Amino acid sequence: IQILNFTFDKSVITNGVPSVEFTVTNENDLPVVGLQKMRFAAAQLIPQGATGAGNASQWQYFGDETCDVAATCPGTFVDQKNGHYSYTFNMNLTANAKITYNDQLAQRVLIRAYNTPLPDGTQVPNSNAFVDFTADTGAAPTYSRKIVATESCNTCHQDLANVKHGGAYSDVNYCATCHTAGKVGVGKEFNVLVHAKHKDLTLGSLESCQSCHAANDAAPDWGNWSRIPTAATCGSCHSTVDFAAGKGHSQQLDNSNCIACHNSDWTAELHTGKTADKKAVIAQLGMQATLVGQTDDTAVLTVSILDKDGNAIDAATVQDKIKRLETVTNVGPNFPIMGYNKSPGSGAAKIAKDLVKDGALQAGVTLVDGKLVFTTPALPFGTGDTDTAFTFIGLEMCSTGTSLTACTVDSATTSMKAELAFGTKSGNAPSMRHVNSVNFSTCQGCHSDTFEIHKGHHSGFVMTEQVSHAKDANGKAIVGVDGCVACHTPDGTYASGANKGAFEMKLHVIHGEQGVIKECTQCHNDFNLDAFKVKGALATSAGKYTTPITATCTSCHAPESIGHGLENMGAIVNGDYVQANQAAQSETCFYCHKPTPTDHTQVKM
Ligand code: HEC
Ligand code: HEC
Ligand code: HEC
Ligand code: HEC
Ligand code: HEC
Ligand code: HEC
Ligand code: HEC
Ligand code: HEC
Ligand code: HEC
Ligand code: HEC
Ligand SMILES: [Ca+2]
Ligand SMILES: [Ca+2]
Repeated sequence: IQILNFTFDKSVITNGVPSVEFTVTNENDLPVVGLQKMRFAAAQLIPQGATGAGNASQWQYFGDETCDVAATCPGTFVDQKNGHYSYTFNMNLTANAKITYNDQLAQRVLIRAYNTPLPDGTQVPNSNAFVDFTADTGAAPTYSRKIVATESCNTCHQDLANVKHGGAYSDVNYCATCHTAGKVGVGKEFNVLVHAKHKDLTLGSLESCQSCHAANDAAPDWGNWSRIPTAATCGSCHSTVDFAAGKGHSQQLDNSNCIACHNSDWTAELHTGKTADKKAVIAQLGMQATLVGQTDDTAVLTVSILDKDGNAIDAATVQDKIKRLETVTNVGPNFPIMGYNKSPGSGAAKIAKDLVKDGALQAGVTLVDGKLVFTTPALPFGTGDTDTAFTFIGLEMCSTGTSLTACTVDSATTSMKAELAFGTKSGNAPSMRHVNSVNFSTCQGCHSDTFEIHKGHHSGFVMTEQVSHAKDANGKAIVGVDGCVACHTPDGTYASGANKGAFEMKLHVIHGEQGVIKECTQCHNDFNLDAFKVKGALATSAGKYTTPITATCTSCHAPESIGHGLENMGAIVNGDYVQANQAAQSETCFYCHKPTPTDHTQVKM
């Protein structure tokens, strides 16, 4: 009813005719009786090297038959009324026009169970199953082609049904069997197509082979990614090489020699080297910062560089290697009151100060006890949350390989661990933004753990435990994105609302247009709806403001699409600063809306 579990009991080829017997149960192992529509496919696997030295294993797709109990069925389908079924193909494999059936080769039968309901009305989910067997005894074959696991693709896609063919196939093994030479066109074989669909994408985790190639119990042949080099497969990314013509490479007329030069150790290390280089550079320094508010409302910022063990070092040791040490200071971690530009409320803009640029100290920056010190302009310190000033800090070093090097004109650079510091004018404990609803760990599956956020026009920010100030239910440090509000203020970024700069909207906007984002749980462990109590209005266009719940939901929902309207609910859409802020705690949305990350559309009627 929710899950279909297929357990195969007998799978053989009898004089060229494939036959399969299997049992179907649901999630709680209850027999499923009365299945109505299923498609059966047959294939066989050419072993590694069989078509030529160095050639990969290769599926041969005999074809498929669709069985509808209420209509046509080419084969013989038997419902034994206890959860056990049998299907005997109409096909004889010896009669295949393109493939030479060989009863010594490993065989495979695949099943797609359609979502046709049982006769009593019970709903059936679309399902995939497959079995691998030797033709005569039906036992497990001695060779296979299980390289990638559906779980790896699901890290980004959640369900492979989303990517092609109207949701028919959710098991990657089903894709890899059909996507083979002789069935799809040249270039559509799976060892070529998936490379070509990702090699030109910016998403961070795709820069590593391990995003699809890792150890998995469902993928015994997973090591083939470095051990089976082939002209077609390696050339799927190296598309400008012509091995037959010897262009961009010595001439290779076949695959017989690739592995003699391209041993798996070398292939693995050279494709994992840049990521491993970046990790070795990032591990080399840390940062500890302090922020102390003064009587004249200025704030003293002290930044100490640490070594790999966490011990402070004299910042002059590494100064000539610092490309940019970037700091941003704001007030009010739970709702910043300094805009990116001057706020309509405080009249104050965030303090953006580089401490070091191209190895040179900047104005007002001094070395004291090997630490970096800078005094900010006067800040709009106030009561409550506005007693706390906070600074988000990025550090970009010049690097080569696994080492920090002095900065030159064309030097490569690496973003280091970002730092987040808090301070007060009163001297009481600082306030801090909530982090209990967005955990940066959920970002790393798509973006990797070396996400250099805003590398390019900024120093770059790598989010680690270095910015953590809370622990989760299991005592593990929470890495939050709360530092980002230093620039993503309620008043926007540089366009003062025209780009919906506020962090409450910014990630919804940029991800609302991405197909791989489909559920709130891809970033949310929870919703902190209480945080709206401490929010004012957000700038949703240049100089115009919107009550905070409405501003958040309208990141993705056009305001006019909300049928019940917003005037009756206490909200203001692109109004005056004071007007919108006056109505900020008048929104009635949560009297009816009870969103959870799993289903945020829940309403109390
Ligand atoms: C994150 C690092 C990903 C992993 C792991 C896998 N895929 Fe992917 N895929 C990803 C992105 C960002 C895109 C761009 C298209 C989009 O807007 O989503 C894709 C694209 C594809 C496609 C192209 C057709 C499509 O539906 O987009 C295919 C056929 C595809 N992906 C399949 C696929 C398979 C089989 C994977 C496991 C081997 C897999 N993807 C992993 C992101 C990521
Ligand atoms: C046979 C029953 C198939 C299975 C199972 C899967 N695919 Fe498929 N796909 C198939 C064909 C015949 C074609 C047309 C290509 C041709 O030879 O003319 C496709 C097409 C695609 C494409 C687009 C190809 C391109 O644009 O270059 C993609 C990206 C694709 N298929 C991906 C894909 C995935 C992710 C599958 C598992 C969910 C999958 N295919 C299964 C045949 C069959
Ligand atoms: C997979 C479903 C993702 C999750 C989980 C997260 N992000 Fe994402 N993000 C994803 C895609 C496909 C894109 C488009 C850009 C691309 O590389 O294709 C983005 C975009 C961003 C950006 C834009 C700037 C950039 O570097 O591209 C940022 C800053 C960003 N995402 C941050 C981010 C955060 C903080 C996440 C956890 C809360 C997160 N992403 C998760 C895919 C996915
Ligand atoms: C997901 C987007 C992938 C990324 C990232 C990388 N590879 Fe891949 N690879 C992927 C698929 C879906 C397949 C085909 C699996 C099948 O059953 O057909 C492959 C295959 C290979 C192979 C061939 C293995 C063989 O024929 O036995 C090799 C040698 C290979 N991949 C190498 C490789 C490298 C070096 C990568 C990083 C640079 C890499 N892959 C990334 C999917 C994905
Ligand atoms: C010894 C004579 C080799 C044989 C046989 C094969 N390869 Fe090769 N290859 C070899 C070297 C010394 C290099 C350069 C390595 C470097 O770090 O500079 C290469 C290069 C490649 C590449 C990358 C090409 C590029 O990036 O422009 C690929 C994709 C490649 N080789 C694949 C490959 C294949 C498929 C082979 C069998 C047909 C093969 N190599 C054989 C050395 C040798
Ligand atoms: C000031 C130095 C900033 C810091 C700190 C952060 N961001 Fe930023 N970001 C900044 C500007 C001026 C802009 C362009 C205008 C706009 O608001 O869109 C951005 C943009 C983004 C985006 C949108 C995609 C893009 O154009 O890059 C995203 C998704 C984004 N920023 C995310 C983000 C995160 C997660 C941050 C904390 C690690 C962060 N930004 C900090 C300026 C600044
Ligand atoms: C990652 C790309 C996200 C996706 C997917 C969704 N949300 Fe989100 N949300 C994200 C960030 C970075 C923030 C800001 C955190 C902060 O400190 O300000 C938010 C915030 C919200 C809120 C505010 C309440 C809170 O917990 O802070 C709400 C109510 C919210 N987001 C709703 C929401 C819904 C309904 C989503 C699915 C459609 C959803 N978010 C996805 C990042 C991401
Ligand atoms: C992008 C990350 C979104 C945010 C932020 C919010 N919603 Fe959403 N919503 C989103 C999608 C992609 C969908 C499904 C497609 C559709 O547009 O219907 C929804 C759906 C809803 C629904 C149910 C559909 C309906 O017609 O009522 C509701 C009731 C809903 N959304 C409400 C809602 C609220 C109250 C939000 C702020 C807390 C909110 N959404 C944010 C995308 C996104
Ligand atoms: C009870 C009277 C509600 C109040 C108060 C608010 N919302 Fe609502 N909303 C309610 C229901 C039962 C539905 C679903 C019916 C529909 O026509 O969609 C909605 C719908 C939304 C949506 C999605 C609209 C769509 O996608 O078609 C959004 C984005 C939304 N509601 C937001 C929202 C806001 C911002 C509110 C406070 C200003 C608010 N709702 C109050 C019920 C009720
Ligand atoms: C897609 C991703 C692929 C796949 C399928 C192959 N390679 Fe590799 N390769 C790829 C990239 C993006 C780079 C640049 C370095 C990196 O960022 O990882 C390389 C580099 C190489 C090199 C380095 C030397 C050179 O480029 O001349 C070699 C020798 C190389 N690639 C060979 C190679 C082999 C043998 C492959 C099949 C096992 C192969 N590549 C596949 C991206 C990709
Ligand atoms: Ca810290
Ligand atoms: Ca803006």
